[PDB]
Amino acid sequence: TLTYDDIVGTGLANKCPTLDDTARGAYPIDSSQTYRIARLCLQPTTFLVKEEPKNKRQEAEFVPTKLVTRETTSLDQIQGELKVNSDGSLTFVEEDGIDFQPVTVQMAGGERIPLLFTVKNLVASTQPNVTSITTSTDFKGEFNVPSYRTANFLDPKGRGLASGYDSAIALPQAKEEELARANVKRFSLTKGQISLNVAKVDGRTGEIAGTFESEQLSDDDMGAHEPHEVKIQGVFYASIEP
Amino acid sequence: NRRVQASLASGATLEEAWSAIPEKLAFYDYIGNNPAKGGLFRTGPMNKGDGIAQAW
Amino acid sequence: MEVNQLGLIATALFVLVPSVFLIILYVQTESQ
Amino acid sequence: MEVNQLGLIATALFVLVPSVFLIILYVQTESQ
Amino acid sequence: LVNVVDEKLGTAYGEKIDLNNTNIAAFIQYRGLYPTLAKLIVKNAPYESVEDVLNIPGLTERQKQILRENLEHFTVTEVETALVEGGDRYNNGLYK
Amino acid sequence: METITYVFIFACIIALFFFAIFFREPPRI
Amino acid sequence: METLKITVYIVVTFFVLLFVFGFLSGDPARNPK
Amino acid sequence: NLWERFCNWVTSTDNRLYVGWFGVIMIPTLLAATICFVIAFIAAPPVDIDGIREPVSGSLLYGNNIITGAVVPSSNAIGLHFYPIWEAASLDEWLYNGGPYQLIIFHFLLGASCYMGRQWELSYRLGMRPWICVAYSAPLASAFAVFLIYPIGQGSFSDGMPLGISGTFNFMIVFQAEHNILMHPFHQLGVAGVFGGALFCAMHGSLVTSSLIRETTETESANYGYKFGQEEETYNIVAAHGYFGRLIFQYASFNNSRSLHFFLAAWPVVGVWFTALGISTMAFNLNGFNFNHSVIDAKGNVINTWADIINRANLGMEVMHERNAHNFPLDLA
Amino acid sequence: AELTPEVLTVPLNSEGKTITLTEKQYLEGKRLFQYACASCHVGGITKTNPSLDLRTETLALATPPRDNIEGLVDYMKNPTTYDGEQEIAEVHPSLRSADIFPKMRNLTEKDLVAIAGHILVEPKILGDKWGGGKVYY
Ligand code: CLA
Ligand code: CLA
Ligand code: CLA
Ligand code: CLA
Ligand SMILES: CC(C)=CCC/C(C)=C/CC/C(C)=C/CC/C(C)=C/CC/C(C)=C/CC/C(C)=C/CC/C(C)=C/CC/C(C)=C/CC/C(C)=C/CC1=CC(=O)C(C)=C(C)C1=O
Ligand SMILES: CCCCCCCCCCCCCCCC(=O)OC[C@H](CO[C@@H]1O[C@H](CS(=O)(=O)O)[C@@H](O)[C@H](O)[C@H]1O)OC(=O)CCCCCCCCCCCCCCC
Ligand SMILES: CCCCCCCCCCCCCCCC(=O)OC[C@H](COP(=O)(O)OC[C@@H](O)CO)OC(=O)CCCCCCCCCCCCCCC
Ligand code: HEC
Ligand SMILES: CC1=C(/C=C/C(C)=C/C=C/C(C)=C/C=C/C=C(C)/C=C/C=C(C)/C=C/C2=C(C)CCCC2(C)C)C(C)(C)CCC1
Ligand code: OEX
Ligand SMILES: [Cl-]
Ligand SMILES: [Cl-]
Repeated sequence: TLTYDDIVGTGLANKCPTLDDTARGAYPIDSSQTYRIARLCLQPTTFLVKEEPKNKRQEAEFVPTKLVTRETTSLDQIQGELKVNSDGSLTFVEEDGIDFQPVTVQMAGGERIPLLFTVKNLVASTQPNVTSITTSTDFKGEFNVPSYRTANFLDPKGRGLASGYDSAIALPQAKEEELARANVKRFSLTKGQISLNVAKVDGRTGEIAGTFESEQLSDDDMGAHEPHEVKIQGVFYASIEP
Repeated sequence: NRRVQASLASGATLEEAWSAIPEKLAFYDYIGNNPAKGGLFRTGPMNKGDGIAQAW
Repeated sequence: MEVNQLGLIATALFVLVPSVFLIILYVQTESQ
Repeated sequence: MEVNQLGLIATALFVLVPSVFLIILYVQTESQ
Repeated sequence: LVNVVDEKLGTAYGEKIDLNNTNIAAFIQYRGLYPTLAKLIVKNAPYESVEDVLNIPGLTERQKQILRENLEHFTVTEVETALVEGGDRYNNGLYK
Repeated sequence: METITYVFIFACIIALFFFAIFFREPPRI
Repeated sequence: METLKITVYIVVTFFVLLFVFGFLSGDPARNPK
Repeated sequence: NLWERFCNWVTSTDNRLYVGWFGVIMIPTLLAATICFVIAFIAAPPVDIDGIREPVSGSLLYGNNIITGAVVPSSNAIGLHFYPIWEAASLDEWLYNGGPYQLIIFHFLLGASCYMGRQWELSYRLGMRPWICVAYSAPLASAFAVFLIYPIGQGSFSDGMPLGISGTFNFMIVFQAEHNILMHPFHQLGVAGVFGGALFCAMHGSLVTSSLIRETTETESANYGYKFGQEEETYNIVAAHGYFGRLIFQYASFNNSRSLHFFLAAWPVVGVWFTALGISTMAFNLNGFNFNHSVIDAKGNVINTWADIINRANLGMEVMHERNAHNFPLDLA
Repeated sequence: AELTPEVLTVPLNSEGKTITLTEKQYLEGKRLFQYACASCHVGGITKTNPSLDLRTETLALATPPRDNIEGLVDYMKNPTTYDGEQEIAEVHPSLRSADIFPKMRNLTEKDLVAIAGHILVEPKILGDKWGGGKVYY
């Protein structure tokens, strides 16, 4: 068993728990019981940002980016209710935990894309009739993506939503109709999509693991500009408890 | 025109044939990219003249 | 008139740089 | 950055004119 | 482009304690609301009406009548995302 | 163009250092 | 990056060794008198 | 006897610029810090100094001039952690987190420390007295205070003085709001050291120039009255002392040139030594005098002084500095 | 302006009864407040919980009422939350927990009255400065 002093500064603290190759079993789901997820963990390994196309109007592609905010990207200790609904399908309802991480990635050209990698208020369901969580079980649902900055955040000129100025004080007699998008701050709240694909199951412990893929929007700088389409891939780990 | 006629021969509509033409190819067929249309004291890039090409 | 904004410095440097060159050579010729 | 259009020419003359004045004085001294 | 926070000051939120948005620290301005009932109110938020605060599970008859004595100081507007996110209801970043 | 101006002046100063050191007026006793 | 780290480490060591061995090479004797 | 040839050239007194063994370390480090500084000051991307994902632009190509330009300190997320290039996954990450800052100041502090030692070395090779380096310790300690010692006490290189003109001012203003450096007797000794230094510099300069013995005419510079390496002194200290001794009183003037010049070295060096230690001691939060609400009337009302007005100004910097970096009411880090 | 007896006159209980403190008594309550309270309660605020201050208006709306000597002395013996729903002597200095808060050991009954008085007298002198914060510095 490893301790904190064995892990500190190594980067393993940002790594989700894994299961060995011999964990391809199945965890039975009994409709008579109540189930929960005691620990959900999401570790991103790749960040894709959709290029904003020229004017070609043909399919826009997701380009690879480079992480510059280091090993601070993993979600963990996410717990929630695992309900067995009428048609046998399972559904996870996210409740609490470290369900968000601010992440900044850099695109080719030098452009930096800050984003709030999150799964807040996630409601992910499975196909009907899931007697057991197998290595082919998929979880698909939606989550809420709140603003990157909260309401108290102040820009370099002291403007903000719940605080700060409401104009460009450095330009006392400038027409404010042009700077309206920069003077008036807006709090964003968009929806995200994610698919959790199970590949490993330990039926004795209730531990599952696999890969996930989420699609969300990046930072809009409190309405200052248009966000980007971001795709996040990686692995996940979850433990089921009755 | 050869690429369009070949498309019409394969059984494509007029809207389909011209849509199969690459924007990069049509852009070459524009006198604004002709190097013999400038001026001695018309300085800078070509985008300073006709502008930055956005779409066909 | 909307003229070339770099036209001013280009004209000024076009005058100053070679003119100074000749002034430098002349003054140091008289002092010999 | 939307800077002053005279910033370039004012800075260029501020360097060139008095520095030229010095260069001229120097060359006519070594020639003496 | 309108500042929703400023715009919400023009509603009942700017007059009374909004049970769906107002920071928990405002419950101190009245007797016997902080921090017990204050925690309960925010936790069970939002409410479609002010009187819905009386149907919180686990309330004693003493607690119910304290809430009744302060219904006139309470109000309910639409939940504002900018006031409820980031756990601002428990800590809006304002101290002294 | 502002950058070019700033760098140009800085470059001239460094150049001036080189001439004021290695091509100075030699002090004689 | 590993290549860079090794390179700098070798470079630093080289110069530090020059400093130590240099001053150990009878430095007090190196004076006009 | 081959390594001996290298040692002789290193310690050679016939080089245009003295190398020396201190220089063996000084030259590479200073070149490293300088080259990185020039590049970063011009073309470096924004840096998240406060470690709150709020990058601060410091280079010319990113919208700065000479006055506003700076090399931005490393991230607060880093703290006192050693952050070389090979500790980053990429140069992009390294630049985002304020990598160049640590690389420069560390090579610089090393180079500068060797510079001081290099001063002793040449003086030993020439048969001089070796205390000129001791005088250079005064500004070197000052650099160590704002680049190394203060970040240590505070726990982050993000609270180090930025490599820029405006960034320097930012360092001074935030410092006053947290340490009240103005009301600290060590900065006050520093002010007395640099004001007095400038005074005495102007003073010594004027008195010697005034007592210059006529060797030239009116149609030529007075400087040509002195020849390099001449046996005779170019001025008359007797006349100079006669003047300054009557400007005040004779016993307030120096008749000893060695004693006078020593004072010229002692006063600003000692003064800067204290203001260096000022930053170094305030790094561990031993702050300036606090006389807020010190004067109280009979009833109990606070009778404000000039100190309370200074406090109001300090409050203004405090509540505004790093407007997004604080989540708790007390500013400790 | 002086420290008049009417300024030093503070409410005793919750039914109108009052008491006029002496000047030395106030100076004692000031010294004892700096001794065992100032660490968290400088200027009438609360560093470890800025939501609650030592303002008379705030103390009055507390449960039980703390805008009197009888109320404050009881709080210094058995402190509770603002609604008095639970006892917090385990995390707040008091006679009940003077074992874990050693500075409350040598505090006599007389010492508690002086401290309670100073808490009531000070806002009558400083006004909104008491419990105001850095805004009123
Ligand atoms: C072989 C040389 C050459 C060529 C073919 C180009 C070509 C180009 N340059 Mg480049 N450039 C060059 C050298 C060259 N450059 C050099 C040496 C420099 C360093 C100073 C630059 C600096 C430079 C910049 C800064 C820029 C370009 C740009 C350009 C583009 C536009 C040029 C333009 O409008 O010119 C205009 C040409 C003229 C107006 C003709 C000048 C004719 C002179 C004045 C005649 C002089 C007559 C003489 C005084 C009389 C003698 C009399 C006798 C009795 C002695 C083009 C791609 C531009 C661009 O698009 O950048 C993205 C741009 O911004 N160039
Ligand atoms: C004079 C040579 C010199 C010196 C002293 C330094 C010193 C430094 N460089 Mg620099 N550097 C140099 C040349 C030098 N550099 C050159 C020429 C280049 C161009 C290739 C670079 C390129 C470079 C880069 C790219 C980086 C540095 C960085 C560093 C730092 C970490 C180096 C390290 O980990 O060393 C490890 C070395 C050792 C452990 C030495 C082992 C052997 C000795 C003998 C052990 C005993 C040492 C002990 C102190 C006693 C010494 C003797 C005496 C004083 C008592 C440090 C401030 C890094 C930095 O700034 O990070 C923030 C960084 O990223 N340097
Ligand atoms: C009106 C002029 C004036 C005067 C008299 C002073 C005087 C003083 N200033 Mg102030 N100051 C002034 C203007 C002045 N300042 C202005 C305009 C500014 C800018 C806004 C400042 C900014 C400033 C700062 C930032 C600081 C001071 C400080 C000081 C002290 C030390 C100064 C020093 O050592 O200077 C250098 C000069 C000398 C060393 C020469 C000798 C000076 C002394 C004082 C002469 C004493 C004469 C003596 C009484 C005569 C005896 C006669 C007989 C019995 C023998 C001193 C109390 C410092 C302080 O607060 O210290 C506690 C400090 O930190 N000043
Ligand atoms: C009248 C007003 C006044 C005055 C006279 C001073 C005077 C002083 N202040 Mg104070 N200060 C003031 C107002 C004032 N202050 C106010 C109002 C505030 C509040 C905003 C402050 C806040 C403040 C702070 C926070 C600090 C000072 C410091 C200082 C000192 C600065 C000089 C120094 O450190 O030299 C020392 C010399 C150096 C630092 C230079 C080192 C150079 C190295 C060795 C080499 C560099 C080489 C270079 C990179 C390349 C050269 C190239 C070339 C060879 C070609 C000095 C004692 C500083 C101090 O005491 O530092 C110790 C300091 O940190 N002041
Ligand atoms: C209306 C009426 C009544 C009219 C009547 C007028 C009347 C008759 C008056 C007579 C009565 C009378 C005397 C009244 C005066 C009353 C009175 C007390 C006035 C005083 C006013 C006053 C306080 C003035 C200030 C005093 C003052 C200037 C003190 C200065 C102290 C001081 C800073 C000393 C430092 C000096 C010092 C250390 C110098 C060394 C440093 C240095 C760089 C020196 C440079 C240097 C020095 C050399 O030495 C030489 C050699 C050379 C080379 C050289 O580099
Ligand atoms: C109750 C407390 C009791 C005290 C407790 C301790 C307090 C501290 C005591 C410190 C005593 C220091 C004695 C120093 C002697 C000395 O330095 O001699 C060196 C020379 C010798 O003088 C020269 O001396 C010569 C004689 S001799 O050879 O030196 O003996 C002579 O020939 C010549 O004319 C003469 O000028 O002294 C001088 O030149 C006079 C001016 C020197 C001023 C002092 C040095 C600088 C002080 C700090 C300045 C900055 C501080 C402020 C910064 C803002
Ligand atoms: C002819 C004087 C011109 C002075 C102009 C500057 C005045 C500054 C304000 C007063 C300063 C007071 C201190 C004087 C100090 C003092 O006492 O001076 C005295 C000195 C004369 O002294 P002496 O003749 O005794 O000198 C003897 C010689 O041997 C020198 O040591 O006068 C000058 O040096 C004049 C040159 C000043 C040059 C200053 C820099 C000018 C830069 C101009 C840049 C222009 C750019 C244009 C761009 C388009
Ligand atoms: C730091 C451990 C503290 C010290 C020392 C003292 N107090 Fe305090 N007090 C502290 C907190 C965090 C709080 C608020 C928490 C809560 O739920 O009550 C308080 C509160 C009070 C109150 C109540 C104020 C009100 O509005 O009702 C009183 C009357 C009070 N404290 C008194 C008091 C005295 C007299 C102290 C010195 C013996 C003292 N406190 C010290 C934290 C701390
Ligand atoms: C063309 C072009 C351009 C530019 C121009 C310019 C601006 C130029 C400049 C140039 C320059 C302006 C250059 C300069 C140079 C300098 C130098 C080259 C110097 C050097 C020096 C040295 C090398 C020295 C060193 C040293 C030593 C040796 C030791 C001691 C120290 C010292 C430092 C002294 C533009 C952008 C328009 C556009 C593009 C094209
Ligand atoms: O980072 Mn730069 O300045 Ca040192 O104090 Mn705390 O932290 Mn932030 O506030 Mn104030
Ligand atoms: Cl700041
Ligand atoms: Cl904080």
